[PDB]
Amino acid sequence: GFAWWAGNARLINLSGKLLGAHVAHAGLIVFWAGAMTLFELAHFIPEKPMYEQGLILIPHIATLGWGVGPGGEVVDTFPFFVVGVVHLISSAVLGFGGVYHAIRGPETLEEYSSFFGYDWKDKNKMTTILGFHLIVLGIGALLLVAKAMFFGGLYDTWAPGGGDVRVITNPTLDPRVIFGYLLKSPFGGEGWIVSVNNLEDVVGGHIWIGLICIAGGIWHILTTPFGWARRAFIWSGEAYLSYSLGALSMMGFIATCFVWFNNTVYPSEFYGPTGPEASQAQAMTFLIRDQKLGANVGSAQGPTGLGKYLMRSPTGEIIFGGETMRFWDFRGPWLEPLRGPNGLDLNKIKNDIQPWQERRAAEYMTHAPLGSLNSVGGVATEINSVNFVSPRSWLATSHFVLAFFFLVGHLWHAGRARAAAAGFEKGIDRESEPVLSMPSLD
Amino acid sequence: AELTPEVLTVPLNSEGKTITLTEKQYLEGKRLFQYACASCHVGGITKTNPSLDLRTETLALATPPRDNIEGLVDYMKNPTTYDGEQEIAEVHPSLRSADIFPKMRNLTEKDLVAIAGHILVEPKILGDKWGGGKVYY
Amino acid sequence: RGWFDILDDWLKRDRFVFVGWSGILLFPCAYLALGGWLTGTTFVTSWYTHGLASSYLEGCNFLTVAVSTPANSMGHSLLLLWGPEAQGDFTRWCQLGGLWTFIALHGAFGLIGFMLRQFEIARLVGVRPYNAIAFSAPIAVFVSVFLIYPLGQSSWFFAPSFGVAAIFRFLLFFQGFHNWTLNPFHMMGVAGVLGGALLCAIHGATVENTLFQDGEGASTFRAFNPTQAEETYSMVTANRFWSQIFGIAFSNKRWLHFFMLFVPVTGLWMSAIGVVGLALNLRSYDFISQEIRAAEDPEFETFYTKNLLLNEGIRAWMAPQDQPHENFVFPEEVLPRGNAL
Amino acid sequence: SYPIFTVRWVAVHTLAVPTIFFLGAIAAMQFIQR
Amino acid sequence: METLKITVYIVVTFFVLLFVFGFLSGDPARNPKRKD
Amino acid sequence: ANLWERFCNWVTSTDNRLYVGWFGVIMIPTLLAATICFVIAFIAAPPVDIDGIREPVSGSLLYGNNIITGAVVPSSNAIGLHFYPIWEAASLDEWLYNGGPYQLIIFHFLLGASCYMGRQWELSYRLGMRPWICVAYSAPLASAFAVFLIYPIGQGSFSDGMPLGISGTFNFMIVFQAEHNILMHPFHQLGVAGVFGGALFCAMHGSLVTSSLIRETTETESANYGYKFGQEEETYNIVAAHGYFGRLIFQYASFNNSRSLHFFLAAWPVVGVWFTALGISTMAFNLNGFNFNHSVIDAKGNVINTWADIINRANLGMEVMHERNAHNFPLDLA
Amino acid sequence: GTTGERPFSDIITSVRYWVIHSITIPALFIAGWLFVSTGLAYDVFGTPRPDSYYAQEQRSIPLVTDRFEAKQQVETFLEQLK
Ligand code: CLA
Ligand code: CLA
Ligand code: CLA
Ligand code: CLA
Ligand SMILES: CC1=C(/C=C/C(C)=C/C=C/C(C)=C/C=C/C=C(C)/C=C/C=C(C)/C=C/C2=C(C)CCCC2(C)C)C(C)(C)CCC1
Ligand SMILES: CC1=C(/C=C/C(C)=C/C=C/C(C)=C/C=C/C=C(C)/C=C/C=C(C)/C=C/C2=C(C)CCCC2(C)C)C(C)(C)CCC1
Ligand SMILES: CC1=C(/C=C/C(C)=C/C=C/C(C)=C/C=C/C=C(C)/C=C/C=C(C)/C=C/C2=C(C)CCCC2(C)C)C(C)(C)CCC1
Ligand SMILES: [Cl-]
Ligand SMILES: [Cl-]
Ligand SMILES: [Fe+2]
Repeated sequence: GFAWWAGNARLINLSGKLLGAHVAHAGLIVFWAGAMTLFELAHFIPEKPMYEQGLILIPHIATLGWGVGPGGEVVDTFPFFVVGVVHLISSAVLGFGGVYHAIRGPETLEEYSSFFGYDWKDKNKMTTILGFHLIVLGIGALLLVAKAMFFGGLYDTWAPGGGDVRVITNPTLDPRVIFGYLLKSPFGGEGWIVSVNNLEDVVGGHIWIGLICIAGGIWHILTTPFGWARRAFIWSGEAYLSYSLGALSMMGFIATCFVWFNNTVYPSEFYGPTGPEASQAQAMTFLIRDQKLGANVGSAQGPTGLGKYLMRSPTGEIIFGGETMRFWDFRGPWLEPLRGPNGLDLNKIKNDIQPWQERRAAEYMTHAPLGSLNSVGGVATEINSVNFVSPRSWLATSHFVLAFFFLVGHLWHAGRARAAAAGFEKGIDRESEPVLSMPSLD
Repeated sequence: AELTPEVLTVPLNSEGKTITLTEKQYLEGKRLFQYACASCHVGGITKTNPSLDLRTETLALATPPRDNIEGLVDYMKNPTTYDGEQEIAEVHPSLRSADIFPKMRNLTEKDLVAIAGHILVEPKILGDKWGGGKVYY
Repeated sequence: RGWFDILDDWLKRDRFVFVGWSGILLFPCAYLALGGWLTGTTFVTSWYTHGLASSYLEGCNFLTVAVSTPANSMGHSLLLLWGPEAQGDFTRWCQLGGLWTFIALHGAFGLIGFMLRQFEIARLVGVRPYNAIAFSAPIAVFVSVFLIYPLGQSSWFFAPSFGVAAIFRFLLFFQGFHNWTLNPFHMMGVAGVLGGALLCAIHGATVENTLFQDGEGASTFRAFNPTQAEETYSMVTANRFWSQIFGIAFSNKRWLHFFMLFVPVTGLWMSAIGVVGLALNLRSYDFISQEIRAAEDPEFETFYTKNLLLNEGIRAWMAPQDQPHENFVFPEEVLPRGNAL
Repeated sequence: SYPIFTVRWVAVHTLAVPTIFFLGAIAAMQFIQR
Repeated sequence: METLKITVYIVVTFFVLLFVFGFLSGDPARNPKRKD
Repeated sequence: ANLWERFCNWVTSTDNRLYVGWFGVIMIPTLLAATICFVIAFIAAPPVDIDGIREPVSGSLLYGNNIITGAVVPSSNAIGLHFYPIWEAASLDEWLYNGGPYQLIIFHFLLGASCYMGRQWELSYRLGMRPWICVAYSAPLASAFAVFLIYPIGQGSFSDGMPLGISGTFNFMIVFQAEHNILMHPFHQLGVAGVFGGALFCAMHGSLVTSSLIRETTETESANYGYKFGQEEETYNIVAAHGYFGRLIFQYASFNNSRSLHFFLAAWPVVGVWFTALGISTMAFNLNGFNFNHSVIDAKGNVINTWADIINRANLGMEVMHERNAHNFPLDLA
Repeated sequence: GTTGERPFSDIITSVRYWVIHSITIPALFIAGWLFVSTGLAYDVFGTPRPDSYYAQEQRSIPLVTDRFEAKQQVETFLEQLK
């Protein structure tokens, strides 16, 4: 009974056509990953940092350790070409199976074959499909471990000497560390799982998730839902979609904050500096400049009475002054050599800042993630000249938007699933209006 | 008003000799300045040391005087502090340091002249806005 | 049945676009106001009135083109094409800003024509004329912003210019110079506009989620017949819902729809009044008690004092380019600036 | 059996004819160089 | 402050537990038409 | 009939004058906490060092404010995004100086309002209604999340979240324009179309239905008494309303399906306000409004100002004055 | 539910419609183009070309500053470009 504008809802109970809708749509994702990567490569100039060039996929490949060497410099673009081509090619096969199943194949599957066929209300069949996909995801997570440990490693921004591709020989398995992240507060200085700052924890957490997903996949193949679950949930295709919509929404918000704060699995070398990073780099820049001119940055009182260059955080740590006081939770490979037990060390500052640190701070201050929609870099009052918007802003904003609409979609489809399941999603029965059989409130 | 040869005529050296850039050179230098320099010197200021700008009068007072094509081309190969007392290739883009500043790698001798020319022409067009900062935006 | 009635007959024939006697006023004036805006934004500069480019021809985009106001030196001239300023010369007329008065004045008679059309069609069809009444609020806003405001000031120059970013500038001018956010008549208009949008959304959603099931399709739109006598949604269930969610609810569908007229219409009427005050610089700019305390006590600070520093910023930084006819020359050293910036 | 020229006909072309003209004028503008 | 922190921890846990268990107590069935 | 099932039966009861529900179980306390703290702070809270520079801003009535200037002031910049509950302060005195109450209020409020949304789903299910009123309310809810949570997260401090007060709101929106050019951002422009259009369509709908009320009363009575709560017949003639509005414009610009009309009424402002909430939420990550500063230049290279350059001049005055003591370095990067 | 004019959908799917309008539509577009490509738009409306906002060594706006001498003021600025 659906209109053309809700036309895909006509697929709910056509398992064979719905399968083609999904596989064709997976062809589109793979196509984009392939075409986008080749577009980025055709446009790539290796002399410029990736983050001046509008690149979001090449940084994901570099981060996996392909095509880069010490300091993030691109050494070989061929792995980029390969990743693009293979994805591009594979979308043709997904395209082929998707259109075949949507147009030509059996409209429904449950007559053609009892294994591929499914009823949404079949809780056993449904948990088995879930179990298969869990196992798949577990394999996926273990492929990242395979790459880090046995096939060349990953890019490590924290490596000695400016960052480098490093093999991960001792992943963290201690569950107090791995699961300790899940229990960290999301507020400032803690940052939940976004605070993961080394590849050992990254790789070990994926060992864990791969095992847990395979464990759980086998569990759901072998069981059916307990009655407490049977009574808490709505068991319908739209209900299942709504559960996934909330999940992806949650995941999108998390990813938004990941690319905005994390400079470990989003190296600043490739993605540009974080907001916090750039703001810290500015204070560093003028600390360096003024001290070279003779200023004693430790003892310089600023207008407010707080230190002009340096001050204390609320728990005592020596931190950069000015408005960047808010960003003192920032940690970065260019800054950490200056940190002592009490925060920034005045003796290291006076004596041990290196040109590469001066360069890096200057670079990151001038590539802060601020810019206009038409890609003029800088604060909104800046004149045209610099064509730049940080990859971090592009990735953060887009995924905030998608996460928001998917929470809307969740609410839409969860409420409709509930109401369709109880039988009043098309409206109120005039002859059996519930409120007319209730007592009035007053 | 237009981009006449008089505004495209700038000092070549300190002896007083002049060179007359072309419109092609001026526009190519503007694009190269944006490519390699504007992230710090948008509008003729210096975001990481605002006490030093690209105003002609400031360049004139640098040691090595830099208000001419030559001084600028030399600055792009071997930058010094404003009094010329120390070389700063390792914290300032230059051909001498194109290993650590890779955008300087693919710049040719003629590109240097074009960048130098744009820097010398632009205050003649924009006046005080060049190197003046936000007061004049 | 003479010529007047025969013409009445023809003006009021049922055709795809109803004309009527109000059509004689409405159609030329609406077409000329609209065509003047499109002509000026495509082709005409503001170089001689404002020192600004303002047309597609000059390099502007949809957000920055405008038909800008005349030069302050024109005062409140009507700027007739045949008047003493342009003296019949079309080109000079455009360069002196004559298309601004052209659009404003034809717009004003256009709005009159539109409201007369609302009266005319309501009388012919046999309905009460509340849509015409409600349209009084758009009219009040237009005449108070586009005519009264500049007539109490020095010239048309300070009316809004007809463009997207030109209007954005007008908003910011009112903050820095009139402190218009602090004005209670604006605050009432803000509550009227935001109040209307809430009412709009909440009523539409409520109807759509209290529908009776009157068809079998999953598209509930088909189950409505415009000639059916029965309500299409349950006021009773809607009332219970909101009584239990919010505490109170509508119970009278006539009051409900009257209230939806009343709220945004009253809001706009209120903001118009405040703008009439700003025509005379009769602002709600300061709280005296605040200023007395702050002058005496340098440790007293509020969001009120903080916002006046921002105003002072806006004034000194925008005035020389926004009022070029005043030849404001502010040396660097006199501009108000906080530390570093 | 319809009329061709109507009050509707006029209102349409009163708008549509200047539109196409202005669109051509604005298209040309994208090729103006300073 | 520790007394307070403790109190609040206990109050929140209590209300969160009420919430989770409330919705696990056959909430789909609490509607006016089809209860199951 | 055991103790627990009776509590469950009262929680979800449709007979309660105010519906509680499982969402209400979280909503009622968090809203009471935020409300009580707000009222007390607005009246009597001492001055707060919002920007971390030991320059406290007086927000409350007893410290020299009126209704218009009063606010509960955002928490200190020194705190940034750190969690600052009462039990983390050495004393209430310290908690009050650093803006502790703001955090307590905005967190309890965002929670309770989120549960308010779900409460709207929940009672719709208990009543046999369709479920999407809560979707309409997610547009305002998302707008409050944007100004109290998302914008602080992206700029790194709750001191840049929106203050809880009239004049503090204006301060927030002036500073926002200077730093993001929100007026030149298309998602804010869609918000204006959403709220201007929603005010329009509110007045239109209200005037069209009021215009076509069926005569049921005398001229001495309010017309409103011609409708009786729960009558089955519609109270106005929609075909007359269509006949008027279709002639005011033309036939096909007028609805004659009341279902599509009211869906349109619901969708226009909801979608417009989703976009403006997404505007704030994405400017939180500094993807700012269009920048056409110096975009037009003449044959020689002179800048030719447009209205956007004039906008920029005003934005500069706001930039250079805001938080006038709180910047030591020449770029205000957050 | 109609007032007697021919339905739009019937007109625009008609061969005669498209025989006429495949000429009129591109001709008007071309007309509008020529209005700009020839320069006429500048002279008609009085809009500065990119080389005639300022005189060569001039950075002052030619602002009208007189109400009844405005016409002549503009003309005086324009002659200062020759
Ligand atoms: C995994 C994601 C997913 C999936 C599979 C579905 C699946 C479904 N949805 Mg749900 N939905 C989702 C996410 C999802 N939705 C999200 C995120 C939202 C919030 C916005 C919604 C909101 C929503 C509503 C409001 C409704 C559905 C409906 C439906 C059903 C019919 C859909 C249809 O035919 O659309 C047909 C497709 C179109 C009409 C095209 C839409 C065009 C979009 C809006 C424009 C997007 C363009 C983008 C912005 C880029 C612009 C660039 C330009 C060049 C185009 C179907 C079961 C309907 C329903 O309840 O059925 C039961 C229904 O009424 N959905
Ligand atoms: C990713 C997007 C997507 C996908 C995969 C689908 C998929 C599908 N839709 Mg939905 N739909 C979508 C978006 C999508 N839709 C949108 C945006 C709208 C709003 C306009 C709708 C509205 C809609 C309606 C109203 C209906 C569907 C229906 C269907 C199904 C049958 C369609 C059919 O018979 O085609 C027939 C069409 C053709 C034969 C035309 C040719 C189409 C081909 C496949 C184009 C692709 C060419 C491509 C380049 C091939 C490459 C070749 C290579 C792989 C070898 C199919 C599974 C129908 C359904 O549910 O059936 C019960 C149905 O009634 N859809
Ligand atoms: C998850 C997606 C999916 C699912 C569930 C199905 C399910 C089905 N398909 Mg479709 N199909 C798909 C994708 C999918 N197919 C794709 C991508 C293509 C394009 C190549 C096709 C092309 C296709 C055709 C042409 C036909 C089917 C048919 C069938 C049915 C019988 C399959 C069978 O017995 O093979 C059993 C399994 C095998 C014979 C071999 C499986 C070994 C595979 C190839 C290796 C594993 C791949 C790996 C896990 C992932 C890819 C690797 C990559 C990451 C590099 C069944 C309903 C038949 C049908 O419906 O006829 C009525 C039929 O004729 N399918
Ligand atoms: C995509 C992943 C996925 C999905 C959809 C499901 C789905 C399901 N599982 Mg399976 N499961 C999975 C992965 C998945 N599982 C994996 C990987 C494992 C191995 C660890 C399991 C192990 C497992 C067991 C052991 C059982 C299920 C059961 C169930 C059913 C009830 C779920 C339920 O009530 O959750 C709703 C969640 C709760 C009621 C508890 C809430 C507690 C959470 C953690 C609170 C945290 C909230 C917070 C905001 C999140 C932040 C992070 C947090 C750690 C702090 C349902 C069909 C049950 C069943 O019927 O089995 C047949 C069951 O007993 N699952
Ligand atoms: C169902 C349907 C639908 C959908 C569809 C789909 C979604 C599809 C897809 C499909 C797909 C998804 C496709 C794909 C394709 C692809 C391909 C076909 C590829 C190819 C490739 C190539 C050829 C390559 C080449 C190369 C190389 C190799 C190297 C380098 C160079 C180059 C690149 C050239 C629609 C909506 C329409 C409608 C309804 C129905
Ligand atoms: C990889 C990695 C890692 C790790 C991680 C992990 C280990 C994670 C996990 C995670 C997890 C472990 C998660 C969990 C989650 C859960 C959730 C998400 C939940 C949900 C829930 C819900 C949703 C419910 C609901 C309900 C209720 C409450 C009541 C009744 C009804 C219902 C059922 C509906 C780390 C960080 C180290 C690092 C990096 C990498
Ligand atoms: C002023 C004047 C006059 C008049 C004139 C006229 C009346 C004009 C008209 C004109 C016109 C009448 C014009 C038109 C134009 C138009 C246009 C220019 C359009 C455009 C549009 C567009 C561009 C659109 C597009 C789009 C988009 C964008 C999105 C969506 C889709 C669419 C398609 C909508 C006269 C002679 C008396 C003389 C005096 C002066
Ligand atoms: Cl401020
Ligand atoms: Cl600072
Ligand atoms: Fe209504």
